[PDB]
Amino acid sequence: HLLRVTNKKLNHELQSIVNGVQTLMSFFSTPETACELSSQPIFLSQLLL
Amino acid sequence: QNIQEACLLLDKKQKHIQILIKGNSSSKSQIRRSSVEAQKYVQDKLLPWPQE
Amino acid sequence: IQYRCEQLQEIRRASQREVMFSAVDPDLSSSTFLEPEVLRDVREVCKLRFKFLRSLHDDSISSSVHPGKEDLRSLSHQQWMSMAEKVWNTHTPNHILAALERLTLNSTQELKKLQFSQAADLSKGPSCQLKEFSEPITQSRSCNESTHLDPQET
Repeated sequence: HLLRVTNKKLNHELQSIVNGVQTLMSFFSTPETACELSSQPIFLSQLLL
Repeated sequence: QNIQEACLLLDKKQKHIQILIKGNSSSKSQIRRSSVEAQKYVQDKLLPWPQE
Repeated sequence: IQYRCEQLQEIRRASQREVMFSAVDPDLSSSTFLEPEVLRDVREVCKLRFKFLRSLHDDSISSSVHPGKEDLRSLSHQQWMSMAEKVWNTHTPNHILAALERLTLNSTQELKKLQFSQAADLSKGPSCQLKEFSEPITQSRSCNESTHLDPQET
């Protein structure tokens, strides 16, 4: 039962790393391929000079 | 003699204006390259990691 | 990972704040409009770098290569790098760019004012009406005896 709880914790941390990195990468995507959401540029490389 | 020294000063300042104009044109070109380099690093190196 | 997502989300929320910059009408006197913090900080970083560039230019025209000026230049460059990096960490890239656009607009209006002020002097024929050029600056009243011919004799 302890091992089955530890397995659920491990699977939750594995899924949280996956979701955490997908969220992290959403900040780096260019606004042309993203739909109409107000993707205000975060990086200097995303601003039109 | 002061009129001659002032002419030489005018020529030195004129050469420096030419150097600055050329330097600013180069800097404008370098800012454009740095923007493309940063975007290319994000596309080629960062965006693939979620699949792995 | 979570800490990095929070940091980038804070920069995104900071980017969404619209920075109002005040209209540059030239005849409107002194009024109390507060300058945006980004415009002040970008202006001071650009002004520190301008003073550094000017010091390099004045030293290239004055053939007095005084050797004790290199250490002071390295310190001025490190002080600029630290302030510029502080500005890039305190303010959003959008606000820094908009502050630079405003600074470029101000510099373009200063040049146009200088063009209009010199054109009005050429159309007056030689009648010497020495009217009221009023304000500026200097007269450091100290100096000694010397005979200098008041040379605005026509």
